[PDB]
Amino acid sequence: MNKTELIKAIAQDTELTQVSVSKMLASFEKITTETVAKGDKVQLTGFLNIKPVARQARKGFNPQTQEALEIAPSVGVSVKPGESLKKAAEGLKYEDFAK
Amino acid sequence: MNKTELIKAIAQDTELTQVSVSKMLASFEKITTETVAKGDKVQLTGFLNIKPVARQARKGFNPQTQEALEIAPSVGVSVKPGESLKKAAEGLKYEDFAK
Repeated sequence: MNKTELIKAIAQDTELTQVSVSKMLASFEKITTETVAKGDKVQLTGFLNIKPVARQARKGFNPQTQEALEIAPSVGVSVKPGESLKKAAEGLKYEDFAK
Repeated sequence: MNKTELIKAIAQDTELTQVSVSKMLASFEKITTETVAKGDKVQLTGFLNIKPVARQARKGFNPQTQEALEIAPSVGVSVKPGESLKKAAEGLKYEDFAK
């Protein structure tokens, strides 16, 4: 789902075994966190075009998810991949997608 | 930009030198293709949550309406990263998003 997914996956080529792969996971935490915080705006080999946002300290969810929402340390990230990924989604889970 | 970004940046810890990362680039082509195509629905260790949006629509009625009719190889990958990436976006994009 997460560590199983890409520590296994990418170890197939790079990350060959436990030591290389384990670096990779702890190294993508470092790939972005530098970017998102200051350098957020990015494109990553047709795999990750990062474009995030805040919305400051409004703090006041609603009248339901008790005094909350995710608003005081920014808001989230909005990202677009494609090209490679794009051609992929074409034909394999897709006939359930247009009907 | 694409190659220079990943190869150097992520090589700092994992991807030691050209051999290591270089596998990781040609392999990220092989990381998604499987998923995006059929398994598109996915989360990437709190980095990349994939979810496709198929949209071409065109079977092939005849050389007339425009060879098409109904549903086709359709897609552009839509992705939302997670609280870890935007946890970093609580700093500097956090700020000037404001206006």
